[PDB]
Amino acid sequence: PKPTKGPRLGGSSSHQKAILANLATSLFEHGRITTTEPKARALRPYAEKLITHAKKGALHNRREVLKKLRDKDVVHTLFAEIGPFFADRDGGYTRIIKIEARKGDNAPMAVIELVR
Amino acid sequence: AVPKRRKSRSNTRSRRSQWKAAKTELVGVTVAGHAHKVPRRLLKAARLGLIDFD
Amino acid sequence: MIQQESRLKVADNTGAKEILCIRVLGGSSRRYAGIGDVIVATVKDAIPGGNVKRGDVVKAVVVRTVKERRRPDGSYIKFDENAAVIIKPDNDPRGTRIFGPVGRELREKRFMKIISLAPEVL
Amino acid sequence: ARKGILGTKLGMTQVFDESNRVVPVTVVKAGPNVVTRIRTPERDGYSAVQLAYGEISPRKVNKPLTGQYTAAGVNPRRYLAELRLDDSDAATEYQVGQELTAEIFADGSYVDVTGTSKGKGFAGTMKRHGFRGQGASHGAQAVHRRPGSIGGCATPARVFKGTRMAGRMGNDRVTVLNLLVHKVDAENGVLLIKGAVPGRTGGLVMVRSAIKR
Amino acid sequence: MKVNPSVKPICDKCRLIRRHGRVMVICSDPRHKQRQG
Amino acid sequence: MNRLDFVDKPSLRDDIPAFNPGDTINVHVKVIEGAKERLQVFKGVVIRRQGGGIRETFTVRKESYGVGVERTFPVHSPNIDHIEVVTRGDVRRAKLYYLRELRGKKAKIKEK
RNA sequence: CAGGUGGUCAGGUAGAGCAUACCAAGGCGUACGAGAUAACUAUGGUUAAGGAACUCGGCAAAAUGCCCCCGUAACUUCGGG
RNA sequence: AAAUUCCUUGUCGGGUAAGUUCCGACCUGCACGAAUGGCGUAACGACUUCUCAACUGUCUCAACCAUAGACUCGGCGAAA
RNA sequence: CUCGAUGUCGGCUCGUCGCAUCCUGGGGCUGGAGCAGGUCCCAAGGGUUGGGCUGUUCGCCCAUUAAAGCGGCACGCGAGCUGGGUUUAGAACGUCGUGAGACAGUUCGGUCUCUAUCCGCCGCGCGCGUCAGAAACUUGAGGAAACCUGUCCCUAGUACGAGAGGACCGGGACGGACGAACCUCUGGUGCACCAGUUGUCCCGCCAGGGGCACCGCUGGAUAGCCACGUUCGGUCAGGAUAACCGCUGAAAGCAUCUAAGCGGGAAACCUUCUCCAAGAUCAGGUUUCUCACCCACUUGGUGGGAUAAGGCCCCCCGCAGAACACGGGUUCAAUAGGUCAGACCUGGAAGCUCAGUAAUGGGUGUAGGGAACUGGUGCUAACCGGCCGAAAACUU
Ligand SMILES: [Mg+2]
Ligand SMILES: [Mg+2]
Ligand SMILES: [Mg+2]
Ligand SMILES: [Mg+2]
Ligand SMILES: [Mg+2]
Ligand SMILES: [Mg+2]
Ligand SMILES: [Mg+2]
Ligand SMILES: [Mg+2]
Ligand SMILES: [Mg+2]
Ligand SMILES: [Mg+2]
Ligand SMILES: [Mg+2]
Ligand SMILES: [Mg+2]
Ligand SMILES: [Mg+2]
Ligand SMILES: [Mg+2]
Ligand SMILES: [Mg+2]
Ligand SMILES: [Mg+2]
Ligand SMILES: [Mg+2]
Ligand SMILES: [Mg+2]
Ligand SMILES: [Mg+2]
Ligand SMILES: [Mg+2]
Ligand SMILES: [Mg+2]
Ligand SMILES: [Mg+2]
Ligand SMILES: [Mg+2]
Ligand SMILES: [Mg+2]
Ligand SMILES: [Mg+2]
Ligand SMILES: [Mg+2]
Ligand SMILES: [Mg+2]
Ligand SMILES: [Mg+2]
Ligand SMILES: [Mg+2]
Ligand SMILES: [Mg+2]
Ligand SMILES: [Mg+2]
Ligand SMILES: [Mg+2]
Ligand SMILES: [Mg+2]
Ligand SMILES: [Mg+2]
Ligand SMILES: [Mg+2]
Ligand SMILES: [Mg+2]
Ligand SMILES: [Mg+2]
Ligand SMILES: [Mg+2]
Ligand SMILES: [Mg+2]
Ligand SMILES: [Mg+2]
Ligand SMILES: [Mg+2]
Ligand SMILES: [Mg+2]
Ligand SMILES: [Mg+2]
Ligand SMILES: [Mg+2]
Ligand SMILES: [Mg+2]
Ligand SMILES: [Mg+2]
Ligand SMILES: [Mg+2]
Ligand SMILES: [Mg+2]
Ligand SMILES: [Mg+2]
Ligand SMILES: [Mg+2]
Ligand SMILES: [Mg+2]
Ligand SMILES: [Mg+2]
Ligand SMILES: [Mg+2]
Ligand SMILES: [Mg+2]
Ligand SMILES: [Mg+2]
Ligand SMILES: [Mg+2]
Ligand SMILES: [Mg+2]
Ligand SMILES: [Mg+2]
Ligand SMILES: [Mg+2]
Ligand SMILES: [Mg+2]
Ligand SMILES: [Mg+2]
Ligand SMILES: [Mg+2]
Ligand SMILES: [Zn+2]
Repeated sequence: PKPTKGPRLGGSSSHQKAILANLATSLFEHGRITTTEPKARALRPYAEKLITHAKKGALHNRREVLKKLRDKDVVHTLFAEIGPFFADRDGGYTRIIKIEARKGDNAPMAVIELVR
Repeated sequence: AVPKRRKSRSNTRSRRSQWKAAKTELVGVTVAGHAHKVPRRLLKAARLGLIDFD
Repeated sequence: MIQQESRLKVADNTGAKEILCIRVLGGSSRRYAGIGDVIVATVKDAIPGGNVKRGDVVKAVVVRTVKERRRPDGSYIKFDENAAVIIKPDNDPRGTRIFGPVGRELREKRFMKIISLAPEVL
Repeated sequence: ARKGILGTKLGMTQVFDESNRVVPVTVVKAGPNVVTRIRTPERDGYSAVQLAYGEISPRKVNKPLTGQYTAAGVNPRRYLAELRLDDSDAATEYQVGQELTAEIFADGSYVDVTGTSKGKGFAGTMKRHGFRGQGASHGAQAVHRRPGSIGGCATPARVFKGTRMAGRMGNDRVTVLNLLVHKVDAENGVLLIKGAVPGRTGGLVMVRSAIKR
Repeated sequence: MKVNPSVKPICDKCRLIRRHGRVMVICSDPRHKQRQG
Repeated sequence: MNRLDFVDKPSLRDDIPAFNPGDTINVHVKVIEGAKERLQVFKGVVIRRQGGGIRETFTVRKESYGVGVERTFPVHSPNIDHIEVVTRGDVRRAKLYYLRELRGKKAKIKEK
């Protein structure tokens, strides 16, 4: 989606891609994850485009997601229930709830999860 | 560059009093039948019970 | 755009095959020579036994540039080489024929002879 | 009789004149303006006409400003700015509530366009004032974009006011003068002003008749 | 006009006058026209 | 679509043939040599389409006299009465910039 | 504590190689973090046209770069170059 | 006319569009000179110096991108 | 003055000032026919090039130019840069000295620290004030910025000149340099775009992909930012004037620009153009909105409480941005994201299938993928909220 304006998360752009892939995997595996608020905001459009591929559901879309995520089990979970359960919802697959900042660095924290 | 002279009390204090903590906006919430006071940005989490109230 | 210490190949038959832009004439501190700008140049190498000898300070007009030039109609002209032709103080070429294509911008700068003997004008 | 219109910069494009010449044009939607107020020399001390431009939801305007609009007897607008006129024969033609529109300007007329130039943030001295900077090499130590000297010596033991230094560029009121109006189409309230116009695509601009002609 | 701190008549028809706080000589010959400064 | 398509629409022309980078075309351009208003052909391979509607430009290249020449025209420029595709080109890039360092048979484009 | 510290072992693919790139075994993420497109500095990268015009000076950078096959000047101390 | 020449950017020639530097000479050597070696010399040089080709952000004349800082927030918290 | 340290030349960067003016502007005289000049006067608004040599300043030269001005500011400027020269320690030559050594003699090498406290400057906020509290639009006291110029054509080969040569004054066209805005074009960039590709490791394998190797490399590349790009400006007209040219006109029957008086008169000055601007504490103007209560005391231009208009903080964002500020939006919502559709970029996906021994090629199929640009969409987040914040009168 829309490229990061400013320094990318974790330092480099490559570390950015790794972070978004790993958080998308965790989000699809657990339904709900806690991360820093900037990471949650960066995840949201990335994860929703993955769900959009899952809703399309074709082998090409499978390969498109698999191009980004490496976990076969999570990609299977995506295309087996996450996509189908969002099939009748037009975008807005995720939700960010702002939670209390974490001690040690006062990093603002957020929960990101799938809508239902 | 080094300080040429020590600041006076007045000048030091005039600068130093401006180092203060930003006040957090607090609103009242009622979850689980009990009243509490939380920052406004955390109201959603407070209603979802995601905020450890201590 | 051609500036001082730029080498242009010579698109005529005066003998010079490469000249070095000395000044871009047409004003104080003028920087670049586009198509049809007049240059004073030194001949950096010429054919052996040629009319125009190495180390000669000559006047030349730029007739093709590798930097693309806008025409007023929004089109652009681009060549693969920077080339000039040595001219006399009356803007006629010192040589007797022009090699290679020539930018049409020389027509409205009154290089009419050069236009006439150019192989084809764009 | 200097004329003016409040509009929005919609971006640029090219067209071609009758002479088959390309013409870069900024299109400005000179949306209809209402007057809402006349400034008179004997009551305000100067001659001007307010112009209101831009649809806004009436709930979005505070009641001190809605009161001004309703005393003018017009629907509240989003932008409001005065066009300053000469000192005589000021309001013989502008009535509060009259709807002045793009074809107040004519084809081939010359306009002055005022806008708020695009923000540039805190800008260095090269970008902000065109300083040459320093060499990229030959020993230059960490001064490649730095201003260099900023004053003299013991005389004067200070740096003069107006010394060009780093600071915020942009967001300045800027007027470009004598821009040709290639075309005004009355069908949809847009003028095609030849050249560049200051500010964002979407920003408010005031198009006045060029007094330099 | 000759501008010198020393102005004196050159020929017999050089009128030497003082106008606007400064002295000068005016003459039929304009080469003799000459002003103190 | 774009916000300025309404300004765009009248300045466009139909009857501009479909053509792609790698195609060789004849571009007939009107040229004013005094008060003659003649038509000059420019025969060359299309090396670029740089899109955008009225602002779309296209660059075609040839080798006139030992010198490569590139002409960039606005499509929908009224200075071109019409373009004709003399051969369809088969390339696998969109901008064919490599031919500006190739001369001779090694700067050729196939016929599909 | 980005320095220093003698010796032993040291796999795979590519590679001439103990270079280098990615890996194995085996370790590690090493001890402030979280953000943020300011200037500016640093470290890298790209750059139209020109190509040393820079500068004390081509400093820095760029360029060249490998294997095989051709071919190779003045000069020479006959080895070279 | 030199790692030596003050006068001096000597003079002539070459190289450059233009050369106080460079090369070849002249000899008027302020103040060269034969083992504190003289004059040459293939090879060699992270030496000094001059030229050319190539190459380039060195420059014309800068622009943009990423990262580490700078900046903000939380913690610790100096210095001359 | 400074030795309990005031860093020395040149360059770079940034300037700023004077005018003894190089150009441009205005004039007088000329041994000024014209074109050009010479000289003097006025004039500092702007401009005043790039190279070769040298450490250089200077100077000479090359090519230009309207012109390539001269000076000051610690021979402006090293807590801004450089470090070539000079001026430590090494070494050599010449020369001097028995020598150690020495030399405004030469030669090669040899250094550039500091996190900005104060003033100063460039920007940006917070507070208060501005006789009620606010919002919008504004005046302009006073500032800032800006101020360059060429060539050609017509006038006219006319005036002038014996000819050669060759105008003034006016009008037009096109430029150079500089500046500003902008991104349509051109061009650059492009670190979540597309494609190709090398090595390797991995996804069990094939296929298809992924990690890393500078973004691995390579070809492109929308947005944004930008210049090499685009557009515009530098004007005109007034006022008061400089040098200078006068009118009327005495003292001084004449005469005289002056003594009374009145004119003309330049890029200088002031208006005019652009921008800032009421902290302009003389804190302005035109409007519009709220314009309302409650409690207590030592009853007071009293304190509180509650509010109004309004605003702030919070939230969703922005092409606005260091923070802050600014701007937009917050469900009577298209603000961001998603999503759908376009635009554009890349360039023909995967799978299947056909041809080929295969590398590969064709069909499905202008494919697939995709950021910034545009519109639709109420799916996600902008929430079930806290804090600031309103008037004695009295004089004509
Ligand atoms: Mg970006
Ligand atoms: Mg990488
Ligand atoms: Mg910005
Ligand atoms: Mg420069
Ligand atoms: Mg630079
Ligand atoms: Mg340093
Ligand atoms: Mg540096
Ligand atoms: Mg005398
Ligand atoms: Mg006078
Ligand atoms: Mg296209
Ligand atoms: Mg250690
Ligand atoms: Mg290794
Ligand atoms: Mg960080
Ligand atoms: Mg380049
Ligand atoms: Mg190039
Ligand atoms: Mg070259
Ligand atoms: Mg040089
Ligand atoms: Mg060279
Ligand atoms: Mg130089
Ligand atoms: Mg080097
Ligand atoms: Mg290199
Ligand atoms: Mg050799
Ligand atoms: Mg020597
Ligand atoms: Mg000599
Ligand atoms: Mg010699
Ligand atoms: Mg001896
Ligand atoms: Mg010896
Ligand atoms: Mg050795
Ligand atoms: Mg950065
Ligand atoms: Mg801190
Ligand atoms: Mg002391
Ligand atoms: Mg003077
Ligand atoms: Mg004169
Ligand atoms: Mg000046
Ligand atoms: Mg002025
Ligand atoms: Mg040289
Ligand atoms: Mg000066
Ligand atoms: Mg000094
Ligand atoms: Mg000086
Ligand atoms: Mg210095
Ligand atoms: Mg200093
Ligand atoms: Mg002795
Ligand atoms: Mg000494
Ligand atoms: Mg030295
Ligand atoms: Mg500092
Ligand atoms: Mg004023
Ligand atoms: Mg003041
Ligand atoms: Mg600008
Ligand atoms: Mg665009
Ligand atoms: Mg482009
Ligand atoms: Mg991708
Ligand atoms: Mg495979
Ligand atoms: Mg790995
Ligand atoms: Mg672009
Ligand atoms: Mg005037
Ligand atoms: Mg204003
Ligand atoms: Mg006020
Ligand atoms: Mg706001
Ligand atoms: Mg789409
Ligand atoms: Mg088969
Ligand atoms: Mg196929
Ligand atoms: Mg196939
Ligand atoms: Zn006389």
